[PDB]
Amino acid sequence: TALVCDNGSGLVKAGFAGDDAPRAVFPSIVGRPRHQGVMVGMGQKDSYVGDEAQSKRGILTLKYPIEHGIITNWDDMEKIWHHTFYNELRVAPEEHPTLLTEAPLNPKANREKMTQIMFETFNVPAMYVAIQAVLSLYASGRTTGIVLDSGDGVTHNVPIYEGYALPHAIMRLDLAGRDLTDYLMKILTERGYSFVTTAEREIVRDIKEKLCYVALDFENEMATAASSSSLEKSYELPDGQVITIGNERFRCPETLFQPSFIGMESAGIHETTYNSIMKCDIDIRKDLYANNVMSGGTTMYPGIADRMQKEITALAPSTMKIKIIAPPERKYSVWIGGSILASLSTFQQMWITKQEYDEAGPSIVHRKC
Amino acid sequence: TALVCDNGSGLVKAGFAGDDAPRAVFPSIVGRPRHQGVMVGMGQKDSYVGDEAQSKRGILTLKYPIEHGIITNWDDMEKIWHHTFYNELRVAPEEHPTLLTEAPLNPKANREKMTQIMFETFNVPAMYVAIQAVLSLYASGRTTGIVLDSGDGVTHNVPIYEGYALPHAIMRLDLAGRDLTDYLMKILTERGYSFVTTAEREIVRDIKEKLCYVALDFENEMATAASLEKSYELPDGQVITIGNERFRCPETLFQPSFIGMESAGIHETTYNSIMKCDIDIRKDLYANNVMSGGTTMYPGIADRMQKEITALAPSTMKIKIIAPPERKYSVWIGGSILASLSTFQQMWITKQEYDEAGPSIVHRKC
Amino acid sequence: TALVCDNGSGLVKAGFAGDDAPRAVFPSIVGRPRHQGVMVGMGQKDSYVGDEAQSKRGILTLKYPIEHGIITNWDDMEKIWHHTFYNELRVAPEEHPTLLTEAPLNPKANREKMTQIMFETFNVPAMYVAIQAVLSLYASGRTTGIVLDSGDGVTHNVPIYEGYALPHAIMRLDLAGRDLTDYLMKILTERGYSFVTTAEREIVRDIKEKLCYVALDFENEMATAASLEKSYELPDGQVITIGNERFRCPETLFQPSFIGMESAGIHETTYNSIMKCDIDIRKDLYANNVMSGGTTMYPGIADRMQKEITALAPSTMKIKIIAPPERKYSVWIGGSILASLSTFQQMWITKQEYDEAGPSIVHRKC
Amino acid sequence: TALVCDNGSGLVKAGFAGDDAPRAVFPSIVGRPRHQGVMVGMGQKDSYVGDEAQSKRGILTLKYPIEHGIITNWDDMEKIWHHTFYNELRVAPEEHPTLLTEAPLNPKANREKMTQIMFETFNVPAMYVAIQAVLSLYASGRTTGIVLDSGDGVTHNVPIYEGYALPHAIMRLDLAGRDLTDYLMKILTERGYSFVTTAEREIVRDIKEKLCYVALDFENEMATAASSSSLEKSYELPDGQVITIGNERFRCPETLFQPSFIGMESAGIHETTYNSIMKCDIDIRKDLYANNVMSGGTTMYPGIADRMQKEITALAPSTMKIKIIAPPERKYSVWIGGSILASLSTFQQMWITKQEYDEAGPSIVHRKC
Amino acid sequence: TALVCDNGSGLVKAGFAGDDAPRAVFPSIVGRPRHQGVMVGMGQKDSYVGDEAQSKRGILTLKYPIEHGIITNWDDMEKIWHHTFYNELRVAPEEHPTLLTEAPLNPKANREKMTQIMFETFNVPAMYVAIQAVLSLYASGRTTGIVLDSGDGVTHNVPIYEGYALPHAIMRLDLAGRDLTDYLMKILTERGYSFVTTAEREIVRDIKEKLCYVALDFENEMATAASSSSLEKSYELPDGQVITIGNERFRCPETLFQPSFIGMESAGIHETTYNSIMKCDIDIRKDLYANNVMSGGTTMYPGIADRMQKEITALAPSTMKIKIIAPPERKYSVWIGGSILASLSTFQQMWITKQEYDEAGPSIVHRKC
Amino acid sequence: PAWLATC
Amino acid sequence: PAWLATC
Amino acid sequence: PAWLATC
Ligand SMILES: Nc1ncnc2c1ncn2[C@@H]1O[C@H](COP(=O)(O)OP(=O)(O)O)[C@@H](O)[C@H]1O
Ligand SMILES: Nc1ncnc2c1ncn2[C@@H]1O[C@H](COP(=O)(O)OP(=O)(O)O)[C@@H](O)[C@H]1O
Ligand SMILES: Nc1ncnc2c1ncn2[C@@H]1O[C@H](COP(=O)(O)OP(=O)(O)O)[C@@H](O)[C@H]1O
Ligand SMILES: Nc1ncnc2c1ncn2[C@@H]1O[C@H](COP(=O)(O)OP(=O)(O)O)[C@@H](O)[C@H]1O
Ligand SMILES: Nc1ncnc2c1ncn2[C@@H]1O[C@H](COP(=O)(O)OP(=O)(O)O)[C@@H](O)[C@H]1O
Ligand SMILES: [Mg+2]
Ligand SMILES: [Mg+2]
Ligand SMILES: [Mg+2]
Ligand SMILES: [Mg+2]
Ligand SMILES: [Mg+2]
Repeated sequence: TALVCDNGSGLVKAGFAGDDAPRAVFPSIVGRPRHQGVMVGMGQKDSYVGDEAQSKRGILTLKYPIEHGIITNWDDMEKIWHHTFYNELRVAPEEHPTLLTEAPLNPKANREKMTQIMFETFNVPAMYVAIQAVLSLYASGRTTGIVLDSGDGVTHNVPIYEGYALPHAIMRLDLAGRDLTDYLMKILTERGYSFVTTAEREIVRDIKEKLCYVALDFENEMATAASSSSLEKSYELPDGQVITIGNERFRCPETLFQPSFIGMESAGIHETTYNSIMKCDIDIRKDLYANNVMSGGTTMYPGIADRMQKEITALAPSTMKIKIIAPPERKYSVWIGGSILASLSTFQQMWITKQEYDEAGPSIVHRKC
Repeated sequence: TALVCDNGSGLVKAGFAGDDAPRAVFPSIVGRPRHQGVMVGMGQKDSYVGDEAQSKRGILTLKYPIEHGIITNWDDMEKIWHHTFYNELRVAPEEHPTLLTEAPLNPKANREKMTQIMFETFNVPAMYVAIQAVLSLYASGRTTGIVLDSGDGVTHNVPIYEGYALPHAIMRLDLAGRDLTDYLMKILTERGYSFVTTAEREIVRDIKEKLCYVALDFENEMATAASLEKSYELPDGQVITIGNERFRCPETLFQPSFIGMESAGIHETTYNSIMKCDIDIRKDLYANNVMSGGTTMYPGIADRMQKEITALAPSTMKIKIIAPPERKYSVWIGGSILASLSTFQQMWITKQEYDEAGPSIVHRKC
Repeated sequence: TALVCDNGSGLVKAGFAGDDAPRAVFPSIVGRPRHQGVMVGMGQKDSYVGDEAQSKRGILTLKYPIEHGIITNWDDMEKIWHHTFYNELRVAPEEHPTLLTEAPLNPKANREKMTQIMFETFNVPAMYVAIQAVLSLYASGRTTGIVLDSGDGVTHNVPIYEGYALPHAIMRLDLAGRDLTDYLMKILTERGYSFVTTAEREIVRDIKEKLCYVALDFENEMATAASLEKSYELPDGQVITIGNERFRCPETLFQPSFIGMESAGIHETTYNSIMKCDIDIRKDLYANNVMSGGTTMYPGIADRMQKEITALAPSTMKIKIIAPPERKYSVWIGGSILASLSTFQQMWITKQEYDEAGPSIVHRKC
Repeated sequence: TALVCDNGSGLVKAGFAGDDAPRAVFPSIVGRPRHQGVMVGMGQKDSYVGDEAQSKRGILTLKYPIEHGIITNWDDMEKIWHHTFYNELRVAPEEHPTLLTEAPLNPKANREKMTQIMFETFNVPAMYVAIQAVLSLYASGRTTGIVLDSGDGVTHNVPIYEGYALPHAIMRLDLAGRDLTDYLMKILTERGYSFVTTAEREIVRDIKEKLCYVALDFENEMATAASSSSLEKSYELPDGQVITIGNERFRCPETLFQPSFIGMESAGIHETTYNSIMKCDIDIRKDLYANNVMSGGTTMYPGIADRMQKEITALAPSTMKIKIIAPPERKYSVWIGGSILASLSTFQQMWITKQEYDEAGPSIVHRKC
Repeated sequence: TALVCDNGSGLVKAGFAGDDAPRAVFPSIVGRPRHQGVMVGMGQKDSYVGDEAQSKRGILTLKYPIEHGIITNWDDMEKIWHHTFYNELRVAPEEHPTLLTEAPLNPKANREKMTQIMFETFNVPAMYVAIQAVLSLYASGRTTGIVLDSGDGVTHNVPIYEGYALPHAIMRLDLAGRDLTDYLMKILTERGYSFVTTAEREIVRDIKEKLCYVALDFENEMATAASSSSLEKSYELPDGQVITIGNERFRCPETLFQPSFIGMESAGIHETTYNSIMKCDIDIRKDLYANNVMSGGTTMYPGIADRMQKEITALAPSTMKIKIIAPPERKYSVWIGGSILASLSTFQQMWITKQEYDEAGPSIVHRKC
Repeated sequence: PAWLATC
Repeated sequence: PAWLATC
Repeated sequence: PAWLATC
C-alpha cells in the first residue's frame, strides 16, 4: 500500500492510497518555547509540532518550515515528516511507497533534498513527486482544463488539453493565503485591534477563514458598507472580547483580484488565467475556456467561484462560454488526485526505486517526474 | 468487387467501385504530439492519421506526406493507406483489386514504390495506377475534351480527341490550393492577422474554402472595394473581417507572378495546350473544356475562363466550359465507372505479372 | 532527608520534607529586655527568640528581622535560624539539605547572604532557594494558574501556564498583614483605645486575626454599621468593642489609598497581571486563581475577589478563585512536595559548587 | 501664520511655523491631587497640567493621556491642547492653521476625533495632520532614505525613495522610552532601590536620560562589568541619598536590540530595519542602505548609531555600504520638518479648510491625509 | 539635413544623416509611478520616458509601446518620438525630413498611423519609411546577400540579388531577444533566483547581455557543464547579492536554434535562412550562400557567428561556399545604412513630401514605399 | 494595552 | 498577443 | 523572501 502525503505550506494532509479523504490533517508548524520553565517532573520535552503546537500557542514560537512553496528550514521539516509518519499515521516507512508533491516552477534543490531525505533518512522502498495542479484533474476525472490552484503561499495555473500539458503557458503567482492573513492583520489595525505575534496570526487566520467573503462589485460594496448596514460580524476572541469587522471583510480577498494592495506589480488571478489561456493554441482555447478547475484552500470563499466567471467574461470573446468548476470538496482535491493516481496499475512502473537511487543519486527526479 | 482510391495531395477519397460517391473522405494528414504528456490513463497512440489529427489540431504537428503530387515520406503514407483500408472501410486488401491514381509527368519512382507497397505489404491481387485527368473524361462520359484538373498539389491539362491522348500537348503547373493557402496566410498579414503554425494553416484553408471567390474584372473589383466585406469567426470566439483579400487569393491562378512564378495562368496554359495540337482538333477542343478538382469550385472560376480564353481565341470559335457541380469527386466517379468494365477486367496487373521483372511492369502496362 | 524551612516574615514555618504540616510554627521576633533586672539567682540570658519572647512579652522589645521580605538584620536572623535548627527541630544541619524561600523581585544580596550563612556558619551539605508562589502552585498539584501570596510584608502574583512562568508579568505589592496591623492600631484610636508599643502591636494582631473580616459591598456594610459589634478581652480583664473597624482594616487590600499608597488593590494587580499574558493564556488564568499566604484567611476575600474580578474580566469568561482551606501552610506543603521528587536531586547547590564559584552561583542557578 | 505642534506621547513640542526650534517644550501629564488639602486660603487647585504637574510632583497623580501613540483619554488631552495654545504659546487658535502629527498604522478614531476637536472646540481655520517619519526626512532635506523614529511609545520605520513612500513596508513597533523606563525601574529592584509610584517614574526616567548608554558588544560589556570597573555612576535622588548603578545602564537600552527581555516576540530595531529594507525593490535597496535617518528621543543614547551600523553590516551584503546618519538636533527633527513643510508655497493648497469640514464632517481626513 | 531614426522595440537609435554613429541611444520604455508620492515640494512628473525611466526604475512600471515590431500603443509612442526629437536631439522637426523603419510583413496600420503622426503632429516637410533589412545591405555596401536582422521582437531573412528584392522569399520569425529574456528569467527559477517584475526583467536582460554565449556543440556543452567545471560565472545584483549561473549561459540563446523551448512550432534561424535561400533561384543561390549578412542586437553573442556557418554547411551542398558576414559594428548597422541612404543625391526625389501627402491622405505610404 | 482589543 | 488575431 | 535571491 502506498502513502499519499501532501506537504502544504500551511497544512499537512496525509493518508493512505486508495481512500477518499486524508487521514492526517494538521498544520505545518513547529513550536519552540520562549519562556523560563520552572517546574520539575514536567512533560515539556523540547519542541511541539503540528496540532500539538496549537494547544500550547501562548508559550510557543510558531515557525512555518515551508514558505511560498519552497522549503527553508530542513531540520524541522524532517520533524514534521517524522511526526506525520509515526505519531499521526503509525506506519513504518520502510514498507510503503510515498507519493510526494511540489508546486511547479520551484527550485530544483527541493526535489533532490526531498528525495535524499525520503530515501536515506526514512528508507522508503519507492517514491514519486508529482505536480499539484495535475492532480486536481485526476480528482475531477476530466483530462481537459486549466487548473487554478491556491492556498498558503502559491497560486499557479497549469493548462492541460488532452493529457498533454503546455509548460510554456503555466503561470505561478505567490499571493495565496499567507499574504491575505498578513494583509488582514494589518488592515485590522485601523479599526483598533492590534494583532502582532505568531500566536495572534492564528487568531487572524481563524477570523479570515470564517467571516471573510469575496465581493462581486467591489466599488458597489465599498459604498454599501460605508453606510451603516448589515455587514458587521462580531467575532469572539479566545479571551472573551468581541470585534466587529464590517468593511474589512471583503477587502481581505480582494487583494487576490487586485494585487496592488501589497504593492505587487502582477495582475490578479482572473488575469493570470486569461493570459495562461491566451498563451495556448486556438483549438485548445475553446475547451480551456469551458473547464476552469479550482483547487486549494484559498478558493473556498463564498464569492470567487461566481466572480471569476464575471471577470473572465469581461475579457473573453463574446461567443465563448465559461464554466468555473467548483467541486465543493475541493480543499483536499490535490490529495484525492494522489490517492487516485497511486492506486493505478498503469502507474506502478513510474516509481523511483531504491536501486535506481543508489546508482543515480538524488539527481534522478529531474529526469523522472 | 474492386477498390478505387484517389490519393490526392489534399484529402484521400476512397470507396468501392461501381458506386456513385466515395465511401469516406478525410484529409491526408499525419500529426505527431509535440508536448509532454503527463497522464497515465490516456494521451496515447503516438501518431494520429487522417481525421483525428484534424480534430486535435492544438497538440499535433500536422505534416502532409504528398507535396505537388510526389510522395516525400513513405512511412506515413503507409499509415494513411493502412488507415484508409482498415479503419475506414474494414476490408482486407487481399480480397479486392485496388485502383490507384497519379498525376501526369511524375517521377517513375512513385509508380514503382507504389506498386511495391501495394503488392509486398497489402497483398493486393490486382492493382492499376491510372492518370487523374482521363478519369474526369470517363466521368463526364465524353471522349472529346481538355481536362483542367486542379487539386491541392498539381494542375495539368490533358487533351483527348476521341481516345488517343496527345502526350506532347500536355502541360503541368504546380500552382494549386496549397500554394493559394500559403499566399492567403501571407496576404492576411496586412490587416493584422498572423497565422503561423500548421494548425493555423488548417484554419486559413477553411477561410479560403468558403469566403474566396474568383473576380471577373480584377482592376474593377480592386477599384470597387476601395462593400465586399465578410466576417469569419475563428474557432476560439474571435472574428476577422477580410474584404479585399478574397478575390486576390484565387487571382494567383491567373497571374502567377504574385507568388513569384515565371509561368502563365490557367487561362493561358490551356490555350497553349490547345494550340500544341493539330488544326482540326481545336474546333471541338475549344467547345469541350472539362474541369475537375477542388480548386475549380470557387464562385466564378468557370465564367473567368469562358471570358478570358475568348480574348485570345479566334472570334468565329465557340467555347463551352463544362463545369459540373459534382466535380469535386469527379476523378473518383471516373474511377468507379472505369473499374466496372469487362474491357478493363482484362487490363489489370496481377500478382503473377509482378513476380516477373519486379515493379517495373507499370512502365509498360500503364 | 531534606529540610523545608519556609522562612517567612511574620513567622517561621519550618519542618521536615515529605510530611504535610510543619513541625515548627513560631513567630520570628528576637525580643530583648529593656528594664533592669534585680533578681540575681535567675536566668534572663540576653535575648529571647521565638515564642519565648511572646511568653515574656511585657518586659521586652520585639524586633522583627524581616521588613517587607528583605532581611534587615542579619545578626539575629542567624539567631532565628540557629533556634529553628537546634532548639525546635533538634537536628545537626551538617547531615541535612535545606530548602529556603524568597519573594520574587527581591534584592539579590539576600540570595548571596543566605547561601553564605547556610554554608559558612551552619555547614549545610547542599541548599536551594525557591519562590513562594511556584511552591504554592506545587501544593495544589496543578501546573496552570495565577497565584496570590500574602502575609506580613509581600503580596505578589506569579502566573504560570504549563510550567512556563511569564516573568515579565509578576506584580509585587508590599501591602500584607503588618500594614493592616499598623492601620488597625491607628484606626482604633478614634474609638478611644491607644495601642502603642510592640506588645500592643502583638495584641492588635491578635484582634485582627479573629475579629476582622472582608466585606462584600463596602458602602452597604458602612451603611449597615450605623444602626455588628464584637467584644475582645484584653489580657488584663478588660473589654473593647470594635463595631465598624473590622472590615475597614482588610478593606485596605482592595483600596490601598487608605495608607496613601498610590497603587491599586489586589483585585487590580491580578487583572493587570493577567492582562500582560497572551490571549491563549488568559482563558485559563482567569479560571485558575490560587490563593495562599496568611492574609487570605478572612471570612471575606474569596467571595469578594470573584465579585470584583468578574466586573473587570469579560462577561463570557468564568472565574474560579481556588481557595484551599489548608492554604496558610501551602508554601511549605509545596516545598515538602518539591524536595521529595527524584527529579530534583540534581537541582541542589552542592558544597563543591560553592567552593568553586562562591555565593554568586545563586543567581546563576535557581 | 501656521502652528506646528508635534503632539508627542511623552512630550508636547509646539511652536510657530517658520522657526527652527519649538517655543513650548513640556511633557504631557495631567496631575490630580491624591491627598487632602487643609488650608483655607488658596492653597491648592483642581488639576495641574504640564510642568506644573512636575513641580508639584509629590502630592499629585501623574497620568499620561497618550499610550503607545494612540490617545486614550480625550478629556485631558483637550486640557493639554488648551494649555499649549493659551498658557504656553499665548495665541488665539481661531486665526492660525495647525499642523498636527500621528504615528503610522494608528486607529482611524484618532484622525477623526483630532479633527473634530480641532474644528468644533478650538475653531481653527485650517488643519492638517502629517506623519512623523516623513517630516524627519523633510528636516534632513533628503528625499531618499529610511527613517527610524522613536520616543515614549511607538518605534516605527518608514522607507521613502523619491518621495514615493512605500506603504507596504512600514514596520511599527512599541518599544520606546516608556517601556524602557518600566524595565529600568524593574531591573533596579535587583540592586535594592524600589521605585514604585507615578511620581517615582519621573526619577527613573531621569536616571535613564543621563546614565544609560548603549554598549557595543553586549556580552563583552557584561563580562567587563563583572569586574568592578568605571561603569559605576553615582546619581543622587531629590533627597540627598545616592544610588550606584554599574551594570544596569547598558541593559535598559539593550531591550531595543533584544526585545526578548520584556517577553516581546518581535526582533530588535536593527532587524525591523533590515526587513523593512528587504521588503523594497532591488533598485531601492542600494540607496536605502546608504541613507538611514534616526529621529525621536530614544535615539539620543551614546552608542546607538555605531551599534545600529555594526548590526546592519552583518545582515546587509558585504559589498554594499551603510551610512547611519544621525544629526545632533534629531530630537526636535519632526518639529523642524513641520516648520519646513508648513512654510511652503506649494503646501497652502493642501490644508483641510473649514468649508470642507462643514460638508462632510470629520471623515475628509482619511481621503485628504 | 535629414533625420534618421531607428524605431526598434528595444532601443531607439536616432541621429543626423551623414554621420556614422547615432546621437541618441536609449531604450523605448515609458514608466508610470505606481506608489503614493508624499514629498510635496518636489518634481514628480507623471510619465518618465527613456533612460531616465531606467534610472528611476524601482518605483516605475516599465512598459514597451512596441511588441513584436508592431506598435500597440500610440499614446506613449508619441511620447518617445517627442522625447527623441526634443530632449535628446534638440532639433525642431519642422525643418528636417525624417527617415523611419519598419519590419517586413507588418500590418498597414503601422505605416498609415506612423505617416499621420509624423505629418499632422510633428509637421515634418518630408518623410520616408524603409524596410529594416535593406539598410543592413546598404551599410555593408554590397548589393548581394541575405540579411539576417534580429533584435527584440522580430527576425527577418530578406534576400537581394542585385538591387532586386525577392518578396516571395522573405521569412519573418518572432523569436528575438525579448523572448530570450523571458525564457532566461523563467529558467533562472530552477536554480533559485526568482525575477518577476519589469524592474527585474531589466536586470535579467543585463544578465543576458554580458554572460550568455551561443554553444557550438550543444550536447557536448550540456555534458561538460554536468561536471563541476569552469562554466560558472558570478554576477552581482544591484543590491549586493551575487548569483551564479553555470548551465543557463547557452540554454538561453539556444532557443534561436531550437524554438521548441518556448513552445514555438517553427524552425530555428539556421533553417529559416536555408529555406529563404532555397526559395530563390538556382543561379541566385550560388552567391546567396556566400554573402550571409547579420544585423541586430541578438546577433551579438560570442557564439552564433561560427555556429551558423556550421549549421548551414550541415544542410547545404558540399561544393558550396558559405561565409557569414558578421561585422563587429553590426548593432547600429540599420542606422548606418539609413545615414548612408539619406545622404544620397539619387534618394532626393524618393521623399514623401508634405504637398503630395494631403493630396492623397496617409494611404500614399503603401504606394510610395 | 490601550488599543481596542489586544495590547 | 500584439497583432489582432493570433499571437 | 524565502528563495535564494530576490523575494
Ligand atoms: N474555509 C476557508 N476559507 C478561506 N480560506 C481558507 C479556508 N480554509 C483554509 N483556508 C486558507 O487555505 C490555506 C490552507 O489551504 P490549502 O490549500 O490546503 O494550503 P496548502 O496547499 O499549502 O496545503 C490556509 O492557510 C487558509 O489561509
Ligand atoms: N469548395 C472549395 N472551394 C475552394 N477551394 C476548395 C474547395 N474545396 C477544396 N478546395 C481546395 O482544393 C484542395 C482539395 O481539393 P481536391 O481537388 O479534392 O484535392 P486532391 O486532388 O489532392 O484530392 C484543398 O486544399 C482546397 O484548397
Ligand atoms: N486567620 C487570619 N486572619 C487574618 N490575618 C491572619 C490570619 N492568620 C494570619 N494572619 C496574618 O498573616 C500573617 C502571617 O501569615 P504568613 O503567611 O505565615 O506570613 P509569612 O509567610 O511571611 O510567614 C500574620 O501576621 C497575620 O497578620
Ligand atoms: N537625552 C535622552 N537620552 C535618552 N532618552 C531620552 C533622552 N531624552 C528623551 N529621552 C526619552 O524619549 C522620550 C521622549 O522623547 P520624544 O522624541 O520627545 O517623544 P515623542 O516623539 O512622543 O514626543 C522620553 O520619555 C525619554 O524616555
Ligand atoms: N551585447 C548583447 N549581446 C546579446 N544581445 C544583446 C546585446 N545587447 C543587446 N542585446 C539584445 O538586442 C536587443 C536590442 O538590440 P537592437 O538590435 O537594437 O533591437 P531593435 O532593432 O529592435 O532596436 C536587446 O533587447 C537585447 O536582448
Ligand atoms: Mg496544496
Ligand atoms: Mg485531384
Ligand atoms: Mg509566606
Ligand atoms: Mg515623535
Ligand atoms: Mg533593428
